[PDB]
Order: sequence, then structure tokens, then C-alpha cells
Amino acid sequence: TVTEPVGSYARAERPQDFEGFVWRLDNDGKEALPRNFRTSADALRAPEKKFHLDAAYVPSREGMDALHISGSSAFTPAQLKNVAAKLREKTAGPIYDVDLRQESHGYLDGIPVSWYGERDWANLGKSQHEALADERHRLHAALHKTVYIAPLGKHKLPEGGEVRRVQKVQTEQEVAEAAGMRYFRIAATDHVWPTPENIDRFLAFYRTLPQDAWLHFHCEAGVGRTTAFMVMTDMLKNPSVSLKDILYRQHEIGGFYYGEFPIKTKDKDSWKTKYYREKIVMIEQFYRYVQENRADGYQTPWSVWLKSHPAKA
Amino acid sequence: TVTEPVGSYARAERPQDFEGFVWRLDNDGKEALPRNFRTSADALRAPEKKFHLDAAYVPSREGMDALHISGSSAFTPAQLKNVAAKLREKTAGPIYDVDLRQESHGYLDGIPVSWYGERDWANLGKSQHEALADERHRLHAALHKTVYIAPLGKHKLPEGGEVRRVQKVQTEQEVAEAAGMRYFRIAATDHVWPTPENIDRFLAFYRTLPQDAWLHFHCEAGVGRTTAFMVMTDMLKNPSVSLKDILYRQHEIGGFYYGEFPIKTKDKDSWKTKYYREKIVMIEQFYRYVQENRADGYQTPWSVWLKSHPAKA
Repeated sequence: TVTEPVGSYARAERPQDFEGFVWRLDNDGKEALPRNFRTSADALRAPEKKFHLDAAYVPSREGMDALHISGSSAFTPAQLKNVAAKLREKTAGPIYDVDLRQESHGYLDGIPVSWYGERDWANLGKSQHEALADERHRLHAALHKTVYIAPLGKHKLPEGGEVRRVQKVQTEQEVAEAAGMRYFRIAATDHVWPTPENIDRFLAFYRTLPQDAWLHFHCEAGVGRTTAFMVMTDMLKNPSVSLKDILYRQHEIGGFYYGEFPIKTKDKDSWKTKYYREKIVMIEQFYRYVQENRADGYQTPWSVWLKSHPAKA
Repeated sequence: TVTEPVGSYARAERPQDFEGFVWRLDNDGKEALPRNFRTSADALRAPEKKFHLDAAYVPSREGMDALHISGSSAFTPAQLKNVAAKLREKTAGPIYDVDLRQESHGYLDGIPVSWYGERDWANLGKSQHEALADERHRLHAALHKTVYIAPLGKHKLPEGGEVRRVQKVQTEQEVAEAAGMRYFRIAATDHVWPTPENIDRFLAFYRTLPQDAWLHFHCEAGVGRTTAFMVMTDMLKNPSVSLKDILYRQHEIGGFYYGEFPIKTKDKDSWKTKYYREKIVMIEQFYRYVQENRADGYQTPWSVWLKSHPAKA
């Protein structure tokens, strides 16, 4: 009897110890584009030293021209419009804003904010239905009320910021539509491998996309969640490409590197270590799922297949 | 107390361990031109992936139209005539066959051959006078004798070939003069940075050239020595062009890339690694010599300046 299988370690954490406490500023809006903006059309750059990769290695670009995906961190409405314009120069198909954030977030007076709890786990353990209900209620409750919006500084705690009486509230779905993008939400918890529920939902969505759909994935800050789904999409769409090439190329266009590397954390972030190790194991298991299930058109869902073929630490 | 300074690493190798053992076929004469033929008038191509350069970078072509240089690997007499005809269409000045090969080579019954030792180091350690004496003696000794001429295969050892009784012997100087080209020899060792003597000789020669001289450099196989001297010439003649532009453009017309890149060799070629690193450092040092000594007309030669301004690994 195993309480939590590999790929589900976060289920052991207690949601009540990470409840939200502040409206975090997701982007100050000073730049034209959100941070970490990158597309599959981009040239590959040298790998980051931290990953101890082979800088001489030349990854195959097989399928990258037709992949049609991009990623970025959070954005203001104006930044999303800039992203949409850039992507429209690359395709005539529908462009999707694939929101990978489980945390409740939205726009107050056009300012992108999120209800932040320790480790960005304010919605940990909630079903997507529950997470979205929390978001809807919180955003609506902010209208015509005074709120404190702040960036996180020293030790992931509020520092500075501003206080305002909100006159307009918008969901990301509304902002996406205003930018001419379709919207699709996958409520994935920050810092951990996406759940079987998250991936099942993504795969079902992937299956009904028109051939020319362009997927723009985004998370809050960094490249963890976006890279996981960009890697999964690359594997699904280009199954003949080696795991090494997929992992190297998604890292070299600006994402995270999801293969083995010497994990090193500050004491303050030692809790992240097992989650990084879990992600490495799970990306390999997903690759196995794609290889073993593509032939019959993925008749067996990832969640079902993973229960019969559990990953090992 | 340093035994061998940077730029002179090859002096630590033992010549007795690389003595010549076969007449290597330098070109089978099946094509109209030698391999790697390129001129400074050529359009720039995308960079080779192994150098991990910026494919979007467009180097300045400032001065290329007036540079008047070309390079190629070894050739048969007929191929050299083809090259000479092609170059004559581009200039009315003297066209020089600048022979950069230290290894003894010539033509037996019109077949281009070289006396090959491991690493193509059969003349390593010999002064230019001694290398040329060896060449003359070896070529003459072949007349009216049976010789084995072969291309190198797998582990850089003879494979196939032919056996013939030689009825005619010619030096490259004779073949060049028959193609209508002037001849100049610089005995440079294959695979390593040219010696201070090699470079002093080239610069003294460069200073004697009329304005409209065209220099055709050639080596044995590949683009190592030819690119080194083409880069030196470009730096001398176009001193206002950035180091980056010189290196990118000489690579992009078909030569080697002499800037920093992630060096990767097959296990059997690992001995080459430090010589590649040495070349990178020395190219920068030569650029410094040009920048520091052009203003006064090079009153101090490279060898002297290099001893007072040694390069650092």
C-alpha cells in the first residue's frame, strides 16, 4: 500500500498551511513583452551552465518549424496584445492563450494580480472547478473595494506596492479575448509536476485542435510549468524525435532543462529538491506514454495508463 | 621558466614519432576544381552548426571586394589551370600560388602526392630549408622507380591505391608556373598554429606585393592552414574591420571559423583539442599585433613583438 505515487508527491502537503494572503503584482508593465517570451521558431542558444550540458551538442530541429508553440511568464493586458500581434505574423490559425496557473489571478484596474499564498500554493489540492470558483469569487469581491497590491521582495513577502480602490475587474479569459486569442485554462500548481487531471485535460484539448492552432503557454514567473507543457506538446507532435533532442531544444530556446542535472538549492529552498527530481522522472514517463500509446491513437488516457505503469523514483 | 610558449605547443611533440611512410594521393582529379575553393568575392553562407554562431548576424563586407584572395585544398595540375583561369577573370595583377604545406609534396606522372606520416607530421621540426631539401630529394628519388600511391581510409591508413613506375616528376613550383601563377612557399605544419617564422615570412612577402596581386592559398585537405592565412591577410589589409566580422566572414565564404566555439572531437582525435584552443588564442594575438603596429608601418616583426607580448592560454 503506497499513499502517494511518484508524480503525486504534492498531494502529501497540507493546503491549509499555504493559504493566500496578498494580491501579488504579476508584472509591473514596464516592458513591451512578458518575461521569458520564446517560440519554437527561435534559434537555439547555448545551454545554461547550471545544467551541465554539452555545449557542443547540436539538437535536431526536426518538426520545430511546424510545432507552433510559445511560452512566457505573466503579462499585463497591453503585453498580451503585443504577444498576440507578434504571433499573428507567424500563423493564420487560431492563437490560444493556454493559462497554466492554478493560483487565482486576474486583472484589477488592468493590473495583473494573483492571490498569493506561501510557495504560490494558495489553491493547492483544489479541483479545477474549486480553484476557478475561488478566483471568480475573489475577483468579484475586489470590485469597488480597497486592495493592497504588492510585488514580493525579501523572502517572498510583500515589499512596497500600492493601495487602490478598484473600479474594474477582469478575468484572464476576458483579457485574452480582448487580445484576439482563444482561452484555455489548465489549473497546474506552481513548482510541481502537473497532475494526472491536468495532463488528461491537456491531452483531450490537444486532440481537437485544428492543424494550424498556435499554443501560447504561460505561467507566473520563471519557466517551470510552461516548459513542462511545451515539452509535452513537442513530444506529442514530433514522436520520432529523441528525448535528448526535445529536452535540449526546449531548454535552448529559453525554457527549463527537464533532464538530469546536479540539483543545487539554497537552504531556504531545499523543499524544492524532491519536486525537481520528481519532474525529471515524470517527463521520462510521459515520453514512454507517448511512444507506447501513439500507435492506437491514445485510446488509454494518461491517468489510467500511469496507474497501470507507475513511475519509480 | 616556460619550455614552450603559447603559439609554439607543437615544438613539444617528437618528430621521430611521425615519420613519413607512404605517398598519399592528394586529389583523385575527378572534379574540375580542388575542394574548398572559395574567393573573397563570394557571397556569405549560413555558418556551420558545429561552431554555434549567430546565423542571424550579418558581418560587414567592408573591403572584401578589394581583398583579392582565395583558398582551396590540394589540386592536380589540370585543376590548378582551371583555378588560374577563373582567377584571371577577376584580376590583371600577378596571381600567386601560396603553398602553405610543410609536408613534402609534388607530382608523379602528374598525380599530386605528399609523403605522409601520422598526423601529416612527416616534416615536423624541420626548418623550411630542410623540409624543402627532403622534398626535392624524395621526388627525384621516385623518378624511374616503382611507387605505391594511395588515398587514406579508415584509421588514416592506406586503402587501395595504385602501383606505378614513375616517368615524370615535378615540384609544385613547376606546376604553378605552368598554370601561369607565381609561386611562394610557407612550410606550415598541418593542424597547428603557424610558427613565428612562418608568419614573419608571410608578412615580409605581403609587404613586397603590388597593389593588384591576387593570393590563392592552399593546403592539403580541409581549411585549417588556408583560413589562418586568409584571416591574417584580411586583418592586414582591412584593419578597421572588427575581429568578429573578419572571423565570421572568412568562415562564411567557406573557411574555418577561428573564434571561440565549443570544441568537440572524436576520442581518436582528442590530441587536436589543445591545438584548436591554441589557434583561438593566437588569432586574437595576431589581431592585437596588427592593431598595435599598423600605424608605424610594422617596424617590429611579429616574432619579436610576440616574445615581448606573449599570449596566455
